[PDB]
Amino acid sequence: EAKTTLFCASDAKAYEKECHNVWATHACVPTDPNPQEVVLENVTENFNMWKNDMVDQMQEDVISIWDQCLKPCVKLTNTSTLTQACPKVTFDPIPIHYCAPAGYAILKCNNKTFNGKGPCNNVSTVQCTHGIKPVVSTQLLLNGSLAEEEIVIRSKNLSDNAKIIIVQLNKSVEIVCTRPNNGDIRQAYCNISGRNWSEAVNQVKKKLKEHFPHKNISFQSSSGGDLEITTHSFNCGGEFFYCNTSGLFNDTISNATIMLPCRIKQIINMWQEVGKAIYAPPIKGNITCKSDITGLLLLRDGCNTTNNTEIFRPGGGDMRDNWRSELYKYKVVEIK
Amino acid sequence: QVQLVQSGAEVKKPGASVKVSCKASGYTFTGYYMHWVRQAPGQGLEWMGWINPNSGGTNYCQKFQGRVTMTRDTSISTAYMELSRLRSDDTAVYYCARGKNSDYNWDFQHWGQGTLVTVSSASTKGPSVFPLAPSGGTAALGCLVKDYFPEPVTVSWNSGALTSGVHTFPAVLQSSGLYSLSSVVTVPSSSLGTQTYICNVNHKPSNTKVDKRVEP
Amino acid sequence: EIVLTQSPATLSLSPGERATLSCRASQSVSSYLAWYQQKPGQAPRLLIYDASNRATGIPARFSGSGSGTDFTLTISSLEPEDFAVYYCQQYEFFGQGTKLEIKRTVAAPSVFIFPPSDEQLKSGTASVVCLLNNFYPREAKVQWKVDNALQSGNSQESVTEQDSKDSTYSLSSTLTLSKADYEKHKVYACEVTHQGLSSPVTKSFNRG
Ligand SMILES: *[C@@H]1O[C@H](CO)[C@@H](O[C@@H]2O[C@H](CO)[C@@H](O[C@@H]3O[C@H](CO[C@H]4O[C@H](CO)[C@@H](O)[C@H](O)[C@@H]4O)[C@@H](O)[C@H](O[C@H]4O[C@H](CO)[C@@H](O)[C@H](O)[C@@H]4O[C@H]4O[C@H](CO)[C@@H](O)[C@H](O)[C@@H]4O)[C@@H]3O)[C@H](O)[C@H]2NC(C)=O)[C@H](O)[C@H]1NC(C)=O
Ligand SMILES: *[C@@H]1O[C@H](CO)[C@@H](O[C@@H]2O[C@H](CO)[C@@H](O)[C@H](O)[C@H]2NC(C)=O)[C@H](O)[C@H]1NC(C)=O
Ligand SMILES: *[C@@H]1O[C@H](CO)[C@@H](O[C@@H]2O[C@H](CO)[C@@H](O)[C@H](O)[C@H]2NC(C)=O)[C@H](O)[C@H]1NC(C)=O
Ligand SMILES: *[C@@H]1O[C@H](CO)[C@@H](O)[C@H](O)[C@H]1NC(C)=O
Ligand SMILES: *[C@@H]1O[C@H](CO)[C@@H](O)[C@H](O)[C@H]1NC(C)=O
Ligand SMILES: *[C@@H]1O[C@H](CO)[C@@H](O)[C@H](O)[C@H]1NC(C)=O
Ligand SMILES: *[C@@H]1O[C@H](CO)[C@@H](O)[C@H](O)[C@H]1NC(C)=O
Ligand SMILES: *[C@@H]1O[C@H](CO)[C@@H](O)[C@H](O)[C@H]1NC(C)=O
Ligand SMILES: *[C@@H]1O[C@H](CO)[C@@H](O)[C@H](O)[C@H]1NC(C)=O
Ligand SMILES: *[C@@H]1O[C@H](CO)[C@@H](O)[C@H](O)[C@H]1NC(C)=O
Repeated sequence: EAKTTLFCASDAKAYEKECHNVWATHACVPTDPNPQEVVLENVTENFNMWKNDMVDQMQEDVISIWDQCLKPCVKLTNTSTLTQACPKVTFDPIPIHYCAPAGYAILKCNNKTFNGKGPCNNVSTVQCTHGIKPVVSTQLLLNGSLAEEEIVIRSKNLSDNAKIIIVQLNKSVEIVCTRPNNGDIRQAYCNISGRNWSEAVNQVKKKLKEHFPHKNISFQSSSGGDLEITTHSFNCGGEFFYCNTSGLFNDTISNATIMLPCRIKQIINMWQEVGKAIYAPPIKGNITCKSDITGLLLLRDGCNTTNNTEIFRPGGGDMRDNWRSELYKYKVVEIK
Repeated sequence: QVQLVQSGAEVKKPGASVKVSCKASGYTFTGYYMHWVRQAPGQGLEWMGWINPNSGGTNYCQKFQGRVTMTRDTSISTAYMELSRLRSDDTAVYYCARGKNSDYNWDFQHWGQGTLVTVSSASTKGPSVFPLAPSGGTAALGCLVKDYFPEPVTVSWNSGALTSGVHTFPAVLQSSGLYSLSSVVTVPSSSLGTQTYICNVNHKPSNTKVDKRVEP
Repeated sequence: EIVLTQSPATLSLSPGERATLSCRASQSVSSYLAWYQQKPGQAPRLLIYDASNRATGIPARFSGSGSGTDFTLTISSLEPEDFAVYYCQQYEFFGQGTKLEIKRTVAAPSVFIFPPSDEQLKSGTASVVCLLNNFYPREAKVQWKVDNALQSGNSQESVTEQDSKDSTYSLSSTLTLSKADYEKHKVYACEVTHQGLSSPVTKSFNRG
């Protein structure tokens, strides 16, 4: 129940040229080989994933990671114009542990269904968090942590249709996005099992129905906005993929392979701040990312229904929610 | 000094569309959701949707999903609400609104002036004024501004001279799709022969300015 | 569903008294309720947020309270400008509002009638007008009747907002008929019932 400057630890390599490593070796210390988890016996403590300064600190850290890694050729804002060199780099997020300094500790909720806000009775204390990859994405949360028991729903308030809904799955779904080469260099495609994805959607629908009983649960496409939030956007190997997810957020999900068309883009709306970032054309060759969908970002349509149906659509855009999807279980506390 | 200024009134035929704009000033346009709420004449407030001006994300009232679209232009701090496939039901004053703070955006502390949108197949048409003549004590007499479209209609008496005791009633939409109202005034019987009584009816849409005389 | 039921639909009080409007949420909703004021021709004005927090510039006589499903707005010592429509809000859902009207002494309506003009008859249809002037309360039962043949199905009425001087109302009723259907009958009449009239007044005319 206090605020302090966290630090970061990683298994980054001083010789590795991957940019995440080059940033972590400079900014993060090594991973503590002896983690000490202290389970506080018979203790209940309040958590609030939606008011957690750890999220803001991680936001700043990933902003720094990207200011070093994905330097744009052009950066345009309300009040500034920046032109600079923009060399390609090797890009692959590595796990990052977030640690409290001396005189502070990190409370960790061990209740496996805790929704991130309220009292938790299965508390322990740690020095650092587990490994958290700083994956920037929308709609689909990738390469995160799964729920250890059953699907978990997280919302500052489900009754408020303006509050994002973070879904944590208990069984990841594989998504393989590739831009091939030898045409069109900015055309890519994702493959995903329709059977596994349909099963995941059905489980998430049941869990949502638990909060909206008597209602049919519908998955539909985004209702509008920048291309960042109307597609599954994400950085793969330094290139910005925008993937059409109309075939995922669906009431008619096919049981066979699902193919999503993607575009690799150079002009992007920044999440670090309001503005545009222009990068260089895509590198040549086969650009591939086989990622684990472990979560979802959804928004529920407002107003009362007339055909007994709650509608959920993919959202995102504020990457603080990406960090919340992994930091929900943590709090920084002062020893006293 | 937060300010929300909306575009001007609109008249539309059924099946058409309408785009209302809402320019914001006095704060960071991208830091607060913008909501749209309509109010039919003589009815309650109806929420339609909100837009996050930062990313353009939207949430639409399920009643309007399919024919409402909300967008934004950050460079001019403007929000747009487009309603398509219009019909007489959509006749209403449309407001943009903003909550008090970023955390909770449903306490609408700031409203625009509203944009009136009228939907009907009828076409522009000036009124046709008719006299309501009287017949001691105090009698009454008036004008019957009948069959005109669209609203409004401004009425005065003897070029604004007669004001006290005057009553101009709200319009009524006739089965024909044309509005009609009456404007009366009470005057003593010691003047229904010596004092002249003329109406002044101004209908801006049809560029009509009529002065009808009322006498026994 | 989630519904906000405001009551009463209308509330008539006098300046200086205390008004109490109720808003019921169809299900428990903690304490996220707002209260708005709306004047004719103006946008809604936020009075209360979070059930009891007074918005900016809201005088002390406004108070909000309640929780769960029952909520209340209280206005002590009503002033002339406090008469308006009051709405409660829960997220995207609005109550249908309660109208706070000024209470005054009962007044009798000065009734008048007007026959169709010749210029109108020279076009196609005929419009007969009946005026109820400066009366209180608002409720009034107007009945058009060709003497004994009473009319229904094509008389449209309008009412003025409460007058700022004498807090009264006024009503206009227009009976629209065809020129021929007009010249068929002869005795056109307009009767009225009101709480200030002991017996039904029927000021009228005949076609001559
Ligand atoms: C979610 O998480 C998944 C899994 O963690 C992640 O997919 C992983 O992506 C990374 C990077 O895209 C993959 O790592 C690369 O793997 C390729 C192929 O693996 C080969 O490795 C063995 C050697 O052990 C080979 O013998 C064998 O043929 C395998 O095919 C490697 O070739 C890559 O090596 C490059 O990076 C090294 C960094 O240490 C360099 O040292 C090395 O020299 C290589 O650099 C050059 O080649 C790169 C690849 O062509 C090129 O991009 C560079 O610019 C440079 O030219 C690298 O190790 C990893 O295998 C994937 N894992 C899985 C399970 O798929 C997703 O990307 C992630 N999702 C998101 C959105 O982040
Ligand atoms: C994603 O791809 C789908 C595939 O058709 C696009 O579909 C649009 O939306 C529905 C079809 O599901 C139709 O009403 C539109 O006419 C479709 N437009 C097309 C096919 O051009 C969808 O627009 C795409 N979304 C994005 C953001 O690119
Ligand atoms: C979330 O918002 C709701 C508003 O509806 C708050 O009120 C709860 O609403 C649910 C759903 O109707 C009820 O089951 C609860 O009983 C309500 N709570 C109370 C105390 O009445 C709810 O408190 C809000 N939750 C948080 C964590 O802010
Ligand atoms: C976790 O918290 C939820 C909600 O408070 C509770 O229902 C559940 O029993 C808790 N888990 C354990 C293992 O106690
Ligand atoms: C509390 O969390 C610890 C984590 O090490 C776990 O071993 C323990 O079983 C949990 N308590 C309960 C009652 O499950
Ligand atoms: C995940 O949770 C769901 C409950 O929504 C359950 O039906 C399913 O069996 C769980 N799967 C695993 C692998 O635990
Ligand atoms: C679904 O996931 C399982 C692992 O849980 C995997 O073995 C299977 O191959 C996946 N489905 C498809 C179509 O690949
Ligand atoms: C999504 O739904 C559309 C129509 O509702 C259907 O044509 C398409 O095949 C669906 N996508 C998948 C992956 O099932
Ligand atoms: C219910 O109506 C909404 C309004 O468009 C629609 O989006 C949804 O698909 C409908 N539910 C169905 C068809 O099950
Ligand atoms: C940003 O928005 C507009 C420029 O379009 C300008 O009026 C405003 O003052 C700017 N403010 C900031 C903080 O960027």
